[PDB]
Amino acid sequence: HMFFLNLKQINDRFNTEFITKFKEILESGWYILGKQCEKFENNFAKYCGVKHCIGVANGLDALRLIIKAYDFKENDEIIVPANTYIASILAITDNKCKPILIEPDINTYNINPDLIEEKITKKTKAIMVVHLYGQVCDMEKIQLLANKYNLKIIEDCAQAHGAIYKDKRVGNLGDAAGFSFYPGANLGALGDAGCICTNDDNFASKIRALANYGSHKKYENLYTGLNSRLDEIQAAFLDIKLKYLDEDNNKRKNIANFYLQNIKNENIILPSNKFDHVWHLFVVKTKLRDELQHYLNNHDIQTIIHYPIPPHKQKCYKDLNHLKLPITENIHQEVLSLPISPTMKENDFKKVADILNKWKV
Amino acid sequence: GHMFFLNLKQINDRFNTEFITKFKEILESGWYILGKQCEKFENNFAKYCGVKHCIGVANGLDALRLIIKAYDFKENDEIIVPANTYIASILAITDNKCKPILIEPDINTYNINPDLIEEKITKKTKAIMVVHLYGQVCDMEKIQLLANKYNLKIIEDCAQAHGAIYKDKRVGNLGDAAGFSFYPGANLGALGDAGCICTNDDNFASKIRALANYGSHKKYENLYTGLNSRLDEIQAAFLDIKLKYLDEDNNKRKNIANFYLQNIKNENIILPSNKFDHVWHLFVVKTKLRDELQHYLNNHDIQTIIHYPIPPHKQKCYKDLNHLKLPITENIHQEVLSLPISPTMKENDFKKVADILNKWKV
Ligand SMILES: Cc1ncc(COP(=O)(O)O)c(/C=N/[C@H]2[C@@H](O)[C@@H](C)O[C@H](OP(=O)(O)OP(=O)(O)OC[C@H]3O[C@@H](n4cc(C)c(=O)[nH]c4=O)C[C@@H]3O)[C@@H]2O)c1O
Ligand SMILES: Cc1ncc(COP(=O)(O)O)c(/C=N/[C@H]2[C@@H](O)[C@@H](C)O[C@H](OP(=O)(O)OP(=O)(O)OC[C@H]3O[C@@H](n4cc(C)c(=O)[nH]c4=O)C[C@@H]3O)[C@@H]2O)c1O
Ligand SMILES: [Cl-]
Ligand code: NA
Repeated sequence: HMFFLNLKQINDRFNTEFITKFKEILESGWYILGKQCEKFENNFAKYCGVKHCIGVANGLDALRLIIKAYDFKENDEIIVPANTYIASILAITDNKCKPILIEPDINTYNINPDLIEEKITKKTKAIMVVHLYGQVCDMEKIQLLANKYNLKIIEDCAQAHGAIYKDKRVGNLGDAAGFSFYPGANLGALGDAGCICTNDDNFASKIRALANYGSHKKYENLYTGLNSRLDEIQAAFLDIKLKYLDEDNNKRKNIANFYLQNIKNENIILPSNKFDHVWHLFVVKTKLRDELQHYLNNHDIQTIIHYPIPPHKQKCYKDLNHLKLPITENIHQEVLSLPISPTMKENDFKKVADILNKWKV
Repeated sequence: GHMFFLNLKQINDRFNTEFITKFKEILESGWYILGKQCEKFENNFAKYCGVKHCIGVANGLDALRLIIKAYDFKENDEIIVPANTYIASILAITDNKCKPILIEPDINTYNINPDLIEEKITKKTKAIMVVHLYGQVCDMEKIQLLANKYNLKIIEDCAQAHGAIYKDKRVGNLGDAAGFSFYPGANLGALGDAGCICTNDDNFASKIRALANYGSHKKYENLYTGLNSRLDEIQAAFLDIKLKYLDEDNNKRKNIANFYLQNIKNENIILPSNKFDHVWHLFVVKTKLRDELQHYLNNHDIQTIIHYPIPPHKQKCYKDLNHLKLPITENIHQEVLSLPISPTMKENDFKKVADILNKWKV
């Protein structure tokens, strides 16, 4: 079977250095908040063009912490795309803020900036942008609304490592940014991992303390914090792979281009890349989505849906189930992700295209 | 020749070849989260604690936070807890919008004084969190009775007390649910952050598994508003390797602690004589001249750490508790200092600690 995402193929490239670094860490006797974390932070901050990177435990923790650090009041509002992955929302509700869900543009799969302002109220305190599937969101009007209404901009960068907008990288487009380095991310760890990026010295220092039980200095707790740290081992593996991240994204770009140039099937709506797209996911759209996934599985092609139930329709968010979000709803009914990975072989991506072209429904 | 407080390199060096072997196994698998290593570790740790269910999670604070979250308590519900525990025990309560009710310890065990608990029970009380502090199991008998009398949950914080035994059961199996840290300095320590939740209750275990996986029990679906709190395959594997030697290692710590208890004799030092089973995560001595003694031991090339010098109610993050009068707690925090102990600690190292203490005239 062709895997959706063959992480062994992706990581095998680095095994020798993974084992060297692991042995270096064993020799150091230091496994938490050490030289590897510092090195990776400094390199990832450089990569994103930001002053400060704080290694944390995962992408949801990254968001949760950013919101926490802003000390919003219970029920304050955070504008967010309605079609993002549920963890973007969980971060908001975990802080007892209210998610205000906005429809995406069908031609980007990202928040439609034109639909935000109408939803801003006295309680709105932040906009969470999500660079979904790999494509950076059009920030122009979002930044204008943030300045106009005194809103924080929070970036969810879990799916768009390295994507660029004008002169900047995702991670440097708002006030603070959360990354996942979950193993399937464009920069993936060998375990759970994440980070927070910002230019604000004071916010950075708060965040560090907050992710370390609320302790800035040994023995002392300035805040009621969490334990959300990036392990030395994972920092070291990330730093190894970071050197190849733009290359790996360019290998995705190549595959996505092959798909775009070769899949010709009237039942399939292909993704476009209006702005920079690092192609974490290659998302097609069809009225016969389940049929297509079954067909592809018959042809030994593994696929995953991102995503078939939207946050507002989840059982955990019963109070949202009534919201009318037909664009988001229709997307969740229609999308399927095609295998794409930096290391994916030409014969595999050729086969995917050929089998999709043969789909006659 | 500086004696390190806890020489983890020396603790872990015994397992290096095994660690590397398993790491390469995991690379071969291409599975790094929620895999075979986690399942295997959980199964073994559950057997070790004598419980039905072990759920690996990201760290010990998360473990406690998830337990409390799983019980779905009302805002401002009360959780009885020792006043002298590590702050993380409290953070787990307040993060869940519950109210901690701080109970003085017994001066001679450093654990919650069970005889002070009932007077603080109210209609809002939902649970007692017991903490097995420093490695000493709490005297659970009265605590379990009380919990039954008032229909309260017992939550164990087992971060410092891996493998200790109260009568016929292990820590982990002494309440309704138990949180463990496997922070690297723990008696069973990982090589990064790690924890677990132990319980006998099937529904509680499944609910915890979902709550630690975004709230998701089934791919694509979220039953609860959860969090991401998982035990990496690599840390599970490392923990499984060391779990085979944990009872041996704990008994080695007992040997060294009993050396200290029997060989240190100084009128300025109160030794931690144990009233119940103790696995000696920390060996805590107590003196009126604590800062003086730490400087004395540093001068003699012996590194110590304090557990702890500021109690939770006096921290800046808990300004609304700073007023509470907890004199036993406050006194302990002024007077405690931890001595180096470990299962690999060299004879000449512990003998030097004892001798240098015996020489201290203050
Ligand atoms: C009762 C109770 N409940 C819940 C919790 C929360 O559990 P966690 O969320 O898993 O931390 C704790 C945690 N309790 C721990 C932790 O929260 C920890 C960070 O702080 C204290 O422990 P301590 O002050 O001894 O920790 P440390 O960082 O100084 O490490 C101990 C020694 O080991 C050495 N070392 C350490 C590291 C990390 C290394 O890589 N290499 C190395 O050689 C350095 C030190 O000499 C607490 O007692 C607790 O005690
Ligand atoms: C927009 C946004 N914001 C915040 C977050 C929260 O970030 P975290 O808290 O770090 O997860 C996410 C996470 N987003 C991710 C994650 O939450 C993740 C668990 O679930 C989805 O991703 P997906 O359905 O693709 O994940 P998956 O587990 O199926 O793995 C992808 C593939 O990789 C293969 N695999 C996976 C693993 C773990 C392995 O060891 N070996 C292996 O071969 C199996 C699959 O074929 C989400 O899109 C997000 O998309
Ligand atoms: Cl067919
Ligand atoms: Na972790």
